[PDB]
Amino acid sequence: MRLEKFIHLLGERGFDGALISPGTNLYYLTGLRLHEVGERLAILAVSAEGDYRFLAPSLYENVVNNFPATFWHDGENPYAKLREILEELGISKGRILIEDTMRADWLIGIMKLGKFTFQPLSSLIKELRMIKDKEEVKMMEHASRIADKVFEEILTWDLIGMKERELALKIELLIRELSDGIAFEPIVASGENAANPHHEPGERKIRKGDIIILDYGARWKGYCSDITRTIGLGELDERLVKIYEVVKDAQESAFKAVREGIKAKDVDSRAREVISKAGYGEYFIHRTGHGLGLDVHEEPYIGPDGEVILKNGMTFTIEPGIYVPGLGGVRIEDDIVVDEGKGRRLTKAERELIIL
Amino acid sequence: MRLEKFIHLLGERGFDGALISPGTNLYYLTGLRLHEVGERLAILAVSAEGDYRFLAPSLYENVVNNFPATFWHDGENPYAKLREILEELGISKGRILIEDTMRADWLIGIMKLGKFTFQPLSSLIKELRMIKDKEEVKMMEHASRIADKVFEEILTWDLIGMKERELALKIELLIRELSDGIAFEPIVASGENAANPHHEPGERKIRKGDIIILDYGARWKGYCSDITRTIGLGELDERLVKIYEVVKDAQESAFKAVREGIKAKDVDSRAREVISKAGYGEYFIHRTGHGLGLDVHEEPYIGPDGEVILKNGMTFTIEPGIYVPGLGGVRIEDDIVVDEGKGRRLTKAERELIIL
Repeated sequence: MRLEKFIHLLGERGFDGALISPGTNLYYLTGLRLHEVGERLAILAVSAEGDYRFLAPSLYENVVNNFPATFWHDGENPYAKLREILEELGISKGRILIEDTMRADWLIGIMKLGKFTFQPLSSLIKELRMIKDKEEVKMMEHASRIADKVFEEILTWDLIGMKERELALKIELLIRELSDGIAFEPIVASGENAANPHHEPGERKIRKGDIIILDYGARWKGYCSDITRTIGLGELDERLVKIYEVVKDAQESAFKAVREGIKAKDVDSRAREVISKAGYGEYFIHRTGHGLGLDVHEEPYIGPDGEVILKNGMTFTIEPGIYVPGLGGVRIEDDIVVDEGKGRRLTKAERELIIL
Repeated sequence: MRLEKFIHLLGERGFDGALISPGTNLYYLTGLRLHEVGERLAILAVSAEGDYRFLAPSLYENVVNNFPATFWHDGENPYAKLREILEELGISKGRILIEDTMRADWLIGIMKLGKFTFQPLSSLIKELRMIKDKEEVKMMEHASRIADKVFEEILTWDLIGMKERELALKIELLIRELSDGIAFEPIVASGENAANPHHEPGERKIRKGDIIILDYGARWKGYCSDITRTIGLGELDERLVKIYEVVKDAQESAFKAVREGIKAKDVDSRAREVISKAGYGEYFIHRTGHGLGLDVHEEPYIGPDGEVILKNGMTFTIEPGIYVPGLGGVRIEDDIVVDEGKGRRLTKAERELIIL
């Protein structure tokens, strides 16, 4: 039903076709999932007229089930074969949509197969992936349930003396034990390191009195969870303890604002005000949240520039934070779904400051 | 020196400039490594004239040391900044090289900034990366020894009853403990699964009278190693015991042929023949080897179609294998460098058939 919707949306937006290499959009539209395609051309070609065919390497003729395909064996010109296909479907010319993540060398080769005008696939497919159906929501619910479990386990561990890199690996292994896999490399940021929102876990040793930001995600049947919790070891610097209650206030505030009909930027400003009034405006260096589903980052974005009007079925994160260089930082992140016109938390983990 | 050679080569070959997104190629040329850039435009623009600039998101400001860079902040159009950059470097039109792995949406956005003709960066960059300098070789030698240690280590585990997936997991962790990370996901193919070269370690438990293909690699300062050993647990089927002897001699013959001045395909043919003469020809379904370095697969390709004339500094694998359905499989792989006009094994792990 999705592929058919997408096709309808294509015509209505004036496009003549789309070329979709392996990834989440391909999966979304067909359920197809190839393992490590690499440099071998694999492309789902779709006509606005309703016709479609998937060109893939002979190696994958078992994973493609009975999906309308054409294979090419090592030695053939995949690109020439694709051209044949584009000819049948009648799209060897026109305004074509291209999967955002496709390798540039594939697009370059494809550029020689006809007169085309390109556009990123997401400019249009977001309209579909942004509104989660009932099953997708159930899936994101389970992934959030796992993200919660992992937090509970981490709290029974002995962190003192562990290096960030080591803690992150334990988390990753735990997530690979509980689910399909990590939605992204876990992030552990302690002490002063928690001041950089995009910090990469390293050799810093966690000690008594260290604040710790933990950000990780699990995948469940393709859907992702993304949760962040900030914990303290022993007694935290009083300046960070204060900061924490504010961030907590900012997040709960942005959450209560979640209503069908309100603009995304308004959910952002709601957290942003709480943090400005407390005086830490200059330390909240990123958006309040972003959407999630099959990818960690997708529409809609919850920042000062978010123009999307929230509607039921949308799923995104609410994770404001405060970062102070040389001191540390705090972030609390929840995964949210718009349900019955209201904001509902998919993740339930403890939001109060936890002093291990 | 590298960037400068690259600039020289650029001009000699006809190109006006190059646009290089994050990855091995960017690292090779500038030592720059950007963690999980994702959707954020990050590009090194280079003109054939000698000028060059790196556009990156502000987040990486400290990770870019003193490299000539322009930073953009979430909320601006990085494509607009790139325009200015191309304008000043004189490359807002012309023939440009594009990082093969660059996101298609980036290339599409770049297409709006001018009238270009593209070509994949690899077609030219391979000339430089194909000849490893002394340090690079030291790096690889380090990754190779680590691959050897891991093999010695594996021979001490109790493999009976262990799932393929569980062993690969143990190998992965040992590799991550001992180096900078895995070169790729470890492969463990037991029993009849050893028949599929592309086998993905599964839930099959390793029992006695089982042959096991162990393929994994490590990374040291960006450089890779790729080794493969096949062992037997308890006594194996005599047929396999002999197929093993074939592979051993084959791998040895291809190795002995390695010399400066001969064509890649001839090394392949040397091993390929040893196998045919034994009658196992239709069971050797892939190239004898491939070059390695910052990537697991690179020039030159040691197969039927390899036209590269071998020289000093080239590093590649010699990994011939026999795969018989319903029976099993065997492959012995070493990493080789052309040193002093002769081949020199970087990987030294025992090659005799080991039974546990």
